[PDB]
Amino acid sequence: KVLRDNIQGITKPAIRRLARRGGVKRISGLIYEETRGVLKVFLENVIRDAVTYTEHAKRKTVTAMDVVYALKRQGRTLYGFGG
Amino acid sequence: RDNIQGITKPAIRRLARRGGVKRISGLIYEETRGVLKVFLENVIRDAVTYTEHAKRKTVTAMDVVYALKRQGRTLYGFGG
Amino acid sequence: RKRSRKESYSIYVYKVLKQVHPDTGISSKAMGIMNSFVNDIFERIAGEASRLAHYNKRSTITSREIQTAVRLLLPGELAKHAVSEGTKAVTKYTSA
Amino acid sequence: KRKRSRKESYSIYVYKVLKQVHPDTGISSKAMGIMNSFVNDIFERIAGEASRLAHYNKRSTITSREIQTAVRLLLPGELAKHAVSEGTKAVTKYTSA
Amino acid sequence: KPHRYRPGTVALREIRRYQKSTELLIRKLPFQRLVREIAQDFKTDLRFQSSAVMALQEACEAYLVGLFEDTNLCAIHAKRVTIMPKDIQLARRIRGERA
Amino acid sequence: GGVKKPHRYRPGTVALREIRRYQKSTELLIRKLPFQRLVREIAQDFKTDLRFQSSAVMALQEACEAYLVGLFEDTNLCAIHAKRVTIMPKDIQLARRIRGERA
Amino acid sequence: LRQALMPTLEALYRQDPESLPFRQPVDPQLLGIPDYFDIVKSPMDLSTIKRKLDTGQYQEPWQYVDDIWLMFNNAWLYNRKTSRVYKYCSKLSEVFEQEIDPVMQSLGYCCGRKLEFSPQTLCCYGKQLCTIPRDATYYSYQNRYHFCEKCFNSKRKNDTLDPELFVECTECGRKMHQICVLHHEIIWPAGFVCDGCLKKSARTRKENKFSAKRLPSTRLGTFLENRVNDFLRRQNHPESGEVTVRVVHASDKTVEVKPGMKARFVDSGEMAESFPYRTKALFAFEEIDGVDLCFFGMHVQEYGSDCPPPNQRRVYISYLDSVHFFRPKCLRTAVYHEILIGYLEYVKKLGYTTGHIWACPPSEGDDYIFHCHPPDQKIPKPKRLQEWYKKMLDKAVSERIVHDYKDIFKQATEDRLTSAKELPYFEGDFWPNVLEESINDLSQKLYATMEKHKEVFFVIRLIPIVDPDPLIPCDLMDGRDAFLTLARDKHLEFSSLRRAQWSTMCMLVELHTQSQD
Amino acid sequence: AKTRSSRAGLQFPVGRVHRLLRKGNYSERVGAGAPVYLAAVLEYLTAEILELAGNAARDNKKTRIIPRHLQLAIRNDEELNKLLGRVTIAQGGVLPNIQAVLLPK
Amino acid sequence: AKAKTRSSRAGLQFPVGRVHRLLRKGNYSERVGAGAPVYLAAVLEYLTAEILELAGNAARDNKKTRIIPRHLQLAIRNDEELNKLLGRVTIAQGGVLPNIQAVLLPK
DNA sequence: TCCGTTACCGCCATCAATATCCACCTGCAGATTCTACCAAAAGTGTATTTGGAAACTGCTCCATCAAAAGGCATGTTCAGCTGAATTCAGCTGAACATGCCTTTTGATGGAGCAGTTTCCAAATACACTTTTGGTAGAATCTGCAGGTGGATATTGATGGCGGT
DNA sequence: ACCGCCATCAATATCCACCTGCAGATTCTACCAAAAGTGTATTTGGAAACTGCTCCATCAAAAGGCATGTTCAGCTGAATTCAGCTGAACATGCCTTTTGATGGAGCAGTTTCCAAATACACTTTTGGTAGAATCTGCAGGTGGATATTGATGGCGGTAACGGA
Repeated sequence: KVLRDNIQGITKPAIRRLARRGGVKRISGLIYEETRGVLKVFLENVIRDAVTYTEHAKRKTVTAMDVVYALKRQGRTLYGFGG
Repeated sequence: RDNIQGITKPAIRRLARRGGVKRISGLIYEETRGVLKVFLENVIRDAVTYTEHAKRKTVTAMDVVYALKRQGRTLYGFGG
Repeated sequence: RKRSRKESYSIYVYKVLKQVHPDTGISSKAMGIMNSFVNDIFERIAGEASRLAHYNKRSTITSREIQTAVRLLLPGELAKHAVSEGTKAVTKYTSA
Repeated sequence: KRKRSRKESYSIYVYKVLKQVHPDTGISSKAMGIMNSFVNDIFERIAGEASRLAHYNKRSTITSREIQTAVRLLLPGELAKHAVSEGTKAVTKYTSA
Repeated sequence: KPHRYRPGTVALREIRRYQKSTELLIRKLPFQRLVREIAQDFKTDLRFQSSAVMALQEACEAYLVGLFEDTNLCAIHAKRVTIMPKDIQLARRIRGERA
Repeated sequence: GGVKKPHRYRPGTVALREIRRYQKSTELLIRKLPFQRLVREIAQDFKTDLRFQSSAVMALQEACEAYLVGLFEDTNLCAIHAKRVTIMPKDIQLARRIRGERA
Repeated sequence: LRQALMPTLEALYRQDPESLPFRQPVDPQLLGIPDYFDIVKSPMDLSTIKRKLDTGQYQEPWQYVDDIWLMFNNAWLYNRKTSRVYKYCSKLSEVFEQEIDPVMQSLGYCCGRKLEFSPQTLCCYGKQLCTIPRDATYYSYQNRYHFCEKCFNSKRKNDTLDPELFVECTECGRKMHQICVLHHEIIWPAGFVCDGCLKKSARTRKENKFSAKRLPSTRLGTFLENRVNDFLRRQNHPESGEVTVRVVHASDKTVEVKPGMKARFVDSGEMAESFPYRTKALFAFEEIDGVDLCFFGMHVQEYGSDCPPPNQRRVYISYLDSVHFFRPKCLRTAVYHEILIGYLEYVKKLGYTTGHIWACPPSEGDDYIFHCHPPDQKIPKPKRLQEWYKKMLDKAVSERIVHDYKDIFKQATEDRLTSAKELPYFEGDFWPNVLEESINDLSQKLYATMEKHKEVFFVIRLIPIVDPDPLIPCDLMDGRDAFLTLARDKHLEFSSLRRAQWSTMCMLVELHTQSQD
Repeated sequence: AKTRSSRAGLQFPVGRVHRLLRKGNYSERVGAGAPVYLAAVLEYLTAEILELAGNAARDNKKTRIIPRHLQLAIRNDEELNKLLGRVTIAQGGVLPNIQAVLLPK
Repeated sequence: AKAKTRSSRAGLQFPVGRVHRLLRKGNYSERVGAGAPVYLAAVLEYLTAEILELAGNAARDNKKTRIIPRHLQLAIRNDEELNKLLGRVTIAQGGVLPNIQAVLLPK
């Protein structure tokens, strides 16, 4: 079923922990929505590459191989799942 | 001969003017010259290797173009 | 010897430019810029098609593979125009 | 009978190469994926430069010279020469024996 | 009477603690629901394997981690400790992703 | 007493005019002979008795000219971000760092 | 000498490509400059000195240093200012300046720097008062007189620089700079002994009987030095020395009113013909490295209780000058403020109520008291002087010594003065000149002009006169003109710390000799 | 007797594209219609570039194509901005731009 | 010989026929040289040797006897050559190096 | 304390020198046209194998219902602080004039760059045989995580000894 | 009473040692489908040897740029203050985890079949280098018409002041 509004599922403690991991001492209260908007383009690009790979193979199941070889050409090569 | 003084003060000033800089500090030139040298060395090494591969004693723009294309710096105009 | 084959896209680019603009000229360097551009684009498309075809253990590369490469490299707003023109061209070629 | 298709991996070669330097150090299956991905990436890349230089020379024969040039071009710094040395000695002994 | 640790002293605790741990910090169920509803736009009735969602999660988590120190150094460059979205915009534009 | 001040421009007035004039011009800026000498001297380290064609030197000059303009444009945004007008080297160092070429 | 001077020559050699023109002797025939022998009388290069020192042709390293300075001077004189050879020689000389000093210091000398005095101004008879500026052409008269070229309607230029003097020790026989060693003939008529000879024999130099502390003491100077010492002890600076403030001049004079005011008011009898006053001059000395150094001096004019009105019960600061050599540097402003506050407190205790300050910054090339100000000593702006005086006055008010301070305009408005007679009259002040140039129209013009310049002048409200300090007649320093002339004639400059100390000890010797022949 | 370009109505030498694909060694076997699609895509792209260059030249009171017009046409379109994000245009210069904060007062 | 393989002939643990078969099936060319695989295997083995050496010291100093991705990340990030070679590579479970600026310190 | 007087400060006004704009004239090289010539490339025809596709059957694993719960998410209050505005104070590159120089363009003497032909050594293909590496199956051993007790750095609060 | 620096005490948090339970690592046994080394025949791109032939490297004139010297004012840095901001702690209630079972469309394997790429033969064309002739938009040169900065003064607004 077509659900919506899952970007709010990224809880405030999660973003706070992410910022703390980066060495940030003081965090402003207006950058969370900015990051939520920024992630949109990256997620859309990744899903577009993955769905293009899946549709080219005429398969109805999406595999991690399509995702990893799609990320390879974007300059984000990943190690750990073969390839 | 040092041959590094060729980048004169007016030349670097006019080059920086393209970016809209109105006030230029007096110690920007040494590090930008170093960056220029280290950037040119990387492509000169690639061009020398490409020329040595072909057993040729003369370098060509072909080697430079296909050495720069591997760095995400594809050049248009000299490919023909 | 001296007249060895050096085929390029000089005549084709000029004759294509003729229709879009009759009173327009391209002196010396625009030809080189467009030749380098088309060579780079062809290299990217051919390489992407080749790798995606190899990613499926297929010994034959058809228009579908290069079409997928084009859709991959060219985003939607150019992708729809590319797929429409390619489908119309292939249908016209097959019909004739 | 009916059995699933086999799979290929370099597990034995990696297991052997770990033994000579660190006999007591153990290796887990998690790092094998990263190692295989990295070695496949290196192999496909270096084959890419080798084939590209072969195309540049228009040579219909693929030999040690263009892969040597690819090793010089790709690996930065004296590490490249490092590999060259061993690679060179390898082929020489491969010619000797 | 509460200890009332001075501001900025507590941050050292978690900056030391988190750098020694690598466990995932994002819940799996909201992420999989989000990726399902996002990917439903291009194609419907799709089926996804278990490993695909976790692979996408661990491939997309690294981008923010790699941007965090860049934004921190950009903010410190302005003689400030607080980070602003303009730092992220500047980093993205210089990196070539935007312009 | 005395007579002076025929016409004196305010500071920074001519800067905008020269920026506008130079932004509409596309000719080269670096002299060819010093660049040729520098290229020859750098290439002497790798191999000796080498001959270079003019087209390759022109291509290298164009490639090195474009990169400096790109880095200057990148550092301009960093400089204006810090609420400062003067250009500082730290802008250049951090612009190099963010581009990922320092790795 | 070889083993000690060769590091400097090798350092000069390795400066590629700076030393390449000087590596080989200049050949005019093969260089396109055949007139070199016409310009340079002694053409020689680095290799010649290397050959000379290898063969031991130098009696002492001073000849080697002099030859180096000689080739530097020849290269500077021959090549033009914008030539690259001039720049090469200049930077080679700069490098040699830092390179040669440690060798001479280790060998037992003082320094190996070619130091020359400032170019003296030359008097001329064109207008009986014209002074020839630096680097100016003139017509000589058998080297005994000079005349200016502009007013003229042998010819030389004012480019001659007097070299520094040299003194030879009576035991070791080495020749070195007199200013660096701080040796004076009158103080030590028995001769000069270097520090090395004294250290070898465990001897000590004779106590200086010409020091500032041995000068006759004054109550005002004693109060000033006591206040300065108390403030310094309260600060407790480890690098702080001992500061002595002494009044050296105190003489009674009279000031004559100019004829322009004589016709307007003196002829009518509304004001007195002349004002008697007592002028006092004092200087501040600090002991640095066991050597007295003058760092602060002033000239003041005090009007006694017997002075006719409106000049009754007031003081005025005629001039102010100082040198930026006090230690510590941070407390120099504090010490100057303390000296000023102490002087104001002393005159208040005497009874004085009004004080006048003219904050006029010195012009470029013009010295108030201390001749040849150091190049590093920046000339204060009028705004800077006003801020400094305002801070000093605020500090004085905070000490319950000064009731208040205003500008001249506010003081005049509060005093409700109507005529120019009530305006203060001082010797050499700007107001008499302004009033003379102006000559109720005069009152309005004076009001407007003084309102325009109200920021520069400061008036201090502090609240018969008897002076316990006896008079000290001294014509060598009756005004800054004689002191400036004596400093210029004897080359007593304050450009460097050593030169300033030498000037201070020369002043102390001169004062001691004139006080008691 | 009849060329394939005339049959397909395409201006580019579709035979040369097939010949290049044969010697390009991308695959031992290739399709007949794939070079047609590739040539059509290349023709569409180059037509876009040429018409943008013509518009840029006409927007400068000039009847001759210059690299400055090419750079202006490329940099004025966001799709070409992202597409040629790493490509440098010869003698193209930079777009004029001044920051509002840098203006006086 | 019937017992001396080409891999043992060149004294390399890495296989020589597998990479040759991969090159043949990779459709790179219709002609594949015999000397390429022996050169490539040595380079791959040597690179594996450096990565193992740089992982070993990072594993030893932590008082650990088991390989962890943190050790691999430390080995990659502390070398100025591997960082330049692999500057666009993301490693799972690697993290980032600690970094504290002097300005942010409570001076 | 209020009104006449005055000087200071600032709004706005025509202009002076400079720069930018358009309009006309003149001589020149690239674009356009035309002609002939000829070899590499594209068209058809025939036979042959092979790769994707058809129908069929068997194995599989993911969504949803379902329950018990303890720890983390959210609301409320209290307080310490650090960024923005104000004023002031010191200084270096912008704006001129002047003497001096080396870019830019003009024709050259010999070592690599092709051209051609023939012979050589490695590449490829077909057939046999033994065999190392993946794996189904199973049995056996152990370092690592967690619980509990003990000992030690670390920090804030009521005072205490120096300057103000 | 403040500001620095500090000994002492009670409470937190961490590191370490001893002990115990268990999933993952290690090793026989064997497997026939697939790989590689060996034994022959044949063919083809490159090297040696000779030649003819250009193109990079090395000197000479005249004047628009290049380096020095002088002065200054908007620019940058420092000390001070205040109030909305976030961080911490405590109480109360919902939310994800795990395990079990079930149904069937999607995926994989098998055989045989049909149209298309490819190796030859043949011919008829079409664009590139060659030449010549012709024209026209464009780079200098000159001449007048308006737009821009800015020092400066006439005069209004205003604050300060002094006598009534």
